[PDB]
Amino acid sequence: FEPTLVVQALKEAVKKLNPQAQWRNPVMFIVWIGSLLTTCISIAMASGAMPGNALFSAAISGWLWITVLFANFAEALAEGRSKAQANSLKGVKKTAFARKLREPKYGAAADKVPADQLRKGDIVLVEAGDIIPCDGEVIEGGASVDESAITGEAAPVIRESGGDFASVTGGTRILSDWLVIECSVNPGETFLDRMIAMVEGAQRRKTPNEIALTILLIALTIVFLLATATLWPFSAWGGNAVSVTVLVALLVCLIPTTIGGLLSAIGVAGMSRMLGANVIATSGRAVEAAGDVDVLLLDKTGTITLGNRQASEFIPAQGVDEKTLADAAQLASLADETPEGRSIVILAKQRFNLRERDVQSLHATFVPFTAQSRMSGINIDNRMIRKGSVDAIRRHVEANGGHFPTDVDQKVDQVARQGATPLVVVEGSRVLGVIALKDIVKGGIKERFAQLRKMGIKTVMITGDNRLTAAAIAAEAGVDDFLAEATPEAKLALIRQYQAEGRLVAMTGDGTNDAPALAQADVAVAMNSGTQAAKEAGNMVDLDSNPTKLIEVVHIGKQMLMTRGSLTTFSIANDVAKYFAIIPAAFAATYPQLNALNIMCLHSPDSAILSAVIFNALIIVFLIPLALKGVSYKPLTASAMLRRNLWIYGLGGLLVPFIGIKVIDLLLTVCGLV
Amino acid sequence: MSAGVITGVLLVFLLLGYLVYALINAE
Amino acid sequence: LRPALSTFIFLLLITGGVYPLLTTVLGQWWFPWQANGSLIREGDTVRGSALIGQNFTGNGYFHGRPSATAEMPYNPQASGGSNLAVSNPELDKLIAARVAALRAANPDASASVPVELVTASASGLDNNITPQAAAWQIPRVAKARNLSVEQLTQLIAKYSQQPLVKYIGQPVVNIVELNLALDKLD
Amino acid sequence: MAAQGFLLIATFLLVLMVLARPLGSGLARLINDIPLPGTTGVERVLFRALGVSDREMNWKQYLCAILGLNMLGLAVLFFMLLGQHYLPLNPQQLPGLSWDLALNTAVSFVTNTNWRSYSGETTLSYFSQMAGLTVQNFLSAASGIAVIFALIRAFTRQSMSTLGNAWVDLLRITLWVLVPVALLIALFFIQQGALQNFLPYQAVNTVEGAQQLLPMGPVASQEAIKMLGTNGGGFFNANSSHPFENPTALTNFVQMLAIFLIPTALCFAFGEVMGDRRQGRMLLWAMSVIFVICVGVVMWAEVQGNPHLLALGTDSSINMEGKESRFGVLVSSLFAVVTTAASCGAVIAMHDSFTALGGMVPMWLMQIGEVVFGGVGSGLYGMMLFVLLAVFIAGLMIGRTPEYLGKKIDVREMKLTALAILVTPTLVLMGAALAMMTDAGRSAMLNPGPHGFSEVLYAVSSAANNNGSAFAGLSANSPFWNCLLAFCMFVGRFGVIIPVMAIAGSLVSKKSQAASSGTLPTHGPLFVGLLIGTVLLVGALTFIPALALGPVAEYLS
Ligand SMILES: CCCCCCCC/C=C/CCCCCCCC(=O)OC[C@H](COP(=O)(O)OCCN)OC(=O)CCCCCCCCCCCCCCC
Ligand SMILES: [K+]
Repeated sequence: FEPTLVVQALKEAVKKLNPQAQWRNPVMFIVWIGSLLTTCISIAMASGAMPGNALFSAAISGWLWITVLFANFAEALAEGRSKAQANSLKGVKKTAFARKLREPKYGAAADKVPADQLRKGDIVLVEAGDIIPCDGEVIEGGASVDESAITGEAAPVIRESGGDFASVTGGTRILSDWLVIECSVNPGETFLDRMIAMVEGAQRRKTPNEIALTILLIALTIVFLLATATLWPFSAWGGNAVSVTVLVALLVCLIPTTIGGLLSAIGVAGMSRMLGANVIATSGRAVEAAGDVDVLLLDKTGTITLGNRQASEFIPAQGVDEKTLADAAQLASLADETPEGRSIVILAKQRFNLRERDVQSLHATFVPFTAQSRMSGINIDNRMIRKGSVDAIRRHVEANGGHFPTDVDQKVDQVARQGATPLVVVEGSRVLGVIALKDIVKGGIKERFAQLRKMGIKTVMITGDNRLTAAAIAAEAGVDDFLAEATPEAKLALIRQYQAEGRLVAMTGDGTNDAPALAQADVAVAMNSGTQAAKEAGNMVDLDSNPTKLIEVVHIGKQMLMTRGSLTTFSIANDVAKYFAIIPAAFAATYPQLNALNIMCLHSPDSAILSAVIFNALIIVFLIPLALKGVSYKPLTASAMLRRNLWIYGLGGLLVPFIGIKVIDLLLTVCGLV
Repeated sequence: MSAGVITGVLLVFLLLGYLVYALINAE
Repeated sequence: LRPALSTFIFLLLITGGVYPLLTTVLGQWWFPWQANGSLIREGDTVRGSALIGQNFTGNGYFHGRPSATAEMPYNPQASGGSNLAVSNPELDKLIAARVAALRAANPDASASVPVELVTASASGLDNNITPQAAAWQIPRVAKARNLSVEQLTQLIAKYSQQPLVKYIGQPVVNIVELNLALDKLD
Repeated sequence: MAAQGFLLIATFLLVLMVLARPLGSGLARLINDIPLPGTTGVERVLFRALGVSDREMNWKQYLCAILGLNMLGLAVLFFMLLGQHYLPLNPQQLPGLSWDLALNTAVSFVTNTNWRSYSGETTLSYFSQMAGLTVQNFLSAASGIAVIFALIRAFTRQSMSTLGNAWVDLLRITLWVLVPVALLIALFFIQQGALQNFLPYQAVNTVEGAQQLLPMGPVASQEAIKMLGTNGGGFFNANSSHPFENPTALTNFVQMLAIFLIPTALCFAFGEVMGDRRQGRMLLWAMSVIFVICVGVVMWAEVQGNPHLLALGTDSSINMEGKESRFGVLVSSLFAVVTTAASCGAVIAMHDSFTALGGMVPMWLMQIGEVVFGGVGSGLYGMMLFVLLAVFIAGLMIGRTPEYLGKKIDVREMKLTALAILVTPTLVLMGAALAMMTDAGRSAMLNPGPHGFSEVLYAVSSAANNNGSAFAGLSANSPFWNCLLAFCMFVGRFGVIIPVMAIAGSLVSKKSQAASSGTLPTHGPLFVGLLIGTVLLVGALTFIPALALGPVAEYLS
């Protein structure tokens, strides 16, 4: 709403005021043709052959032109903000320079170029520190990239020449290696550019719901065009006919011009606001599908795991003490630099203030976490202390000439009853014990799932564990339906099961393994860390790589729909008060008897209609902030949200026009224009 | 009936034609 | 098309032909008086059904509500109402004329004439007046017919017809049978 | 008084509900296509003999069956009225109705309107009444109920493409539902005092020298069916106030119960068929609250009435100008709101002479779309168009996509709903404009000024909503009014019936998802609120301009 974008959308409105560009909004088109008709009547009055009082019809036609200009302005402003958001996302890519090689082989003098001018035939170098400016193919050498822009988990990946890693994207951040690529004009590796070009042009697909709402507004416009136009025969029978200017004013005022004008601004505002939430929509259809999703398959990992499981119970293999058990578990886990080992050591210190170990116990050989041994430990004593999984520890004690006592396995079965994946510690060749590591929910998610449950969106977990631990975690999180040993085809089967009932399905899945489900899904937030084959499945594309973001995409969906409905009611209701401002002050010369309906005590007929029209235009420009920042809403239950939006905007549409029209009339009288 | 009334009737019918046409389409 | 045509001919028979024939033969089987119009015979002349009322203008005969029928009042061949609205000053002029005539014909009863006698009827063949209105007349009738008040009020009681429940209609005198009973009572 | 008006309303509604729940289950059994308890042998032999069979109909064929039947009814009726001087049962040799009046009466009675510009006792012989008007009363009401049966089956079916066959529904509605209950109400009136005979007009030598000519005819049969089927076309001119059509206060009460017997029974049957009765109750609560507030307004306006009567010298300002005397103002007022709310169209007190405000409310309940307990069948499906509108708005301000009874509502229902809702405002307003411009149109008033225009607006408004009521001063016998009102009634009824069936055809190909925990109940005080609100707001917004120059301007006069 800042000056620059305001003036630019104002000039856009004036340039979109011509008729050939508003066929496509019959409510605004009736306001436009009305405005034209009354300016013609005004000119005729001002110098020519008509009854008289040129001003009042010129002032009515001027304010109707302002109403058209404000509708065009609201839409231009929404689109301007959308373009700003799109160009800012592309400007995340435009923050990068580009080093172009003179000779294609690695090692040469390169010049820095902004990351947009690289075209077909160029051979560019990207070394450690810079951002990859543009796409292309790797021809020589090998680097590790972080895909930071096209991947929000920062996991590294090696990119070598002469292999399957010759597909290079643009905007990401490079690591401490180097890469020689050839810029190409093949299809890119970003789904950003695609929508960026989509919305930047002059096109927008009406969404089903916004076609239904337009069908409603058009029915309202026909009903009121017929009423206000058939006022002319009735009046003309009863006395001196109603003017044509007062009738065009009554027609424009009644017509739902508020939601009429703002409809398109609301659509593009919802898209821009989601874009602000970092997800790249594909079309309004997908946003309103988001608004309708009755189930979202949030996979456990990502949001309900909160990193990795941490210890919960101490289980001794030798009846050992919990203090010495936690001391030996942390001692052995110091060599496990993964988050799991750090969490085990932290929970040990926290549980029994076993905090530090001096250097004298040090001068050891640390066993790092390894895939081949599947065990970590410390060889402080002449025996080897170890820590690993249950299967690898059983296989290594059987390989290390030891044995696992039966009580250890029985307690492991107890941990299996608990639903926690058991970790085992072994000292030398005799097992020391098992520690139960139950995974935590995100901590602040049961409430959001409760709110969704209220709105009517049954969360659904999808995990790879068994149907006992999965139920445990389900109840732990506040989800409804849970799957064990989640296999992609089974995920697709569940998706079609939930679609058959009519319910839409929401989903977050990276990687081609979930591609068919995503395509089958209705709102598929393909995470921006996965393969381009998965992003292209589409219907949504994230950028923060937060699978919880789907929740926000549903808030934005229902915000957009709530805005449409709420303003619709606001406009229909609004007409009730415009009747009391116009009817008794349009017929105050034909039927004197009708002054008693002038309840607002408006000053004079002429002032009454000029004031109703002025309030019509000022409502369309006062409600922009709301039609662009969406209708704030807390997730109350469906009936109570109906009751809140009927109270707020039903009495918006009765009590606000009274104050509106009477204040504009009051202002006009004071200034002395009537 | 008269010049003004015929033009008025014709224009209201034209706008109702256009509106019903919009109500029977997705535009 | 054979379904459509046959369904229509069959419902034409069952409704148009049979159903009136059945209601009409049960009507003349069970209720031969209420069905044939509820005539009040005497000798051989049919002195007006007990339901459609008559135009009474004597001075020893109770007066029903003014008619507004097409020809002469209480003419059951038009049975129109009096669609004169409230705004129409012609209704006020008619009411003024009727009130003046009524007030100047009943000089002992109230000065304020009931509304039933002043106005028209939805049918124009309305036979009845609420016993208040019939009671209003009593002074004049008493005088004209040399009948004391007590027996005339007894007589209005005998021919009044309270409705079933007290609020589905309102009490009702039956002017035709009433006046006939008067003539008998002479 | 009004202490004893509210009793009248309470007893009327209570008795209407007691009588309606049973018959509501009756029509539930018909909608489900299960033989009404006793008639399966008869249904079978009869359908086999006729040619109707088990084969069902998709929306196109159902619609075309009902329209073929109605249009054929129109052809035979127009030809009866246009040649009744060649048909028997002429007690008084009467001429063949002219072309314009024939067309108007025919189109009126085929489309359940029963508008009446003629004078039944001097213009129609018996044969036309007995086997013309009454037969088309039966078939117009059976068509209305066959269309609401199609709609309700559309809501309660899933993934089918057939709305059950139209000839079976017409035959079962007529033979089982209407003919018995109408033969019973007709024997009741023939007791109370109505007349049911074919004697020639009987002479009468009044107790004074004067003489009159009582009419006669088959009046009780046509009464039972003109009420029960919410028609209004009674035999005589002042149809339901003539002492030969509605003789005592008790038959007046049976006629109000009959005027609402089938619309309310349909609401309860609709509640049943869906398995969740609360939908049916919801509908009745909305329609009842509107009707009760309306009857409050009317009873009050009348009991205030014409103040000139109190100044001019009369005894109480009560407005007994039009009204009958066997009925008070309380019962006549309740019958004006009942007759015009339900699209029954049987006036019992000439609606012209109601105090301005007293006449706005019936006139308004007609212009609203005949929603509140509307005509046989027309009530429910017109109400349901407003319910789809309200469901749409609610769904739109809940985030959900619109839903009613589990079936989504996409644009193909929205277009059809907007058009069906449009069909009657557009007719009444365009018609009122045409009448008030053409000279013939406005040379058929009786009262001048505001109320004078009110007559024209109410005549067109009744006709295009299929009401049949009329301000009765408006001389609607001139060929202009016949053709205008004929076209209005025709397009009113059939213009609503075609989109309703398109809606049913498009709602039978969906699948009704279950009721999740986040779908707004369509049953309860807040949705009945939002339904009443949608109906009243749309009606008021559309018609307060037209009504500001008719009744209101007269009231403030
Ligand atoms: C000009 C309009 C202006 C209209 C503005 C007024 C409406 C605002 C209503 C506010 C009520 C505040 C009461 C809050 C405190 C009372 C608490 C209570 O006890 O319940 C209360 C019961 C709940 O029942 P429930 O939901 O099933 O219960 C929870 C189960 N889940 O709501 C009720 O009062 C329902 C009565 C209200 C009916 C409202 C319908 C009017 C809508 C008209 C709008 C037109 C739409 C445009 C059409 C094109
Ligand atoms: K009717």
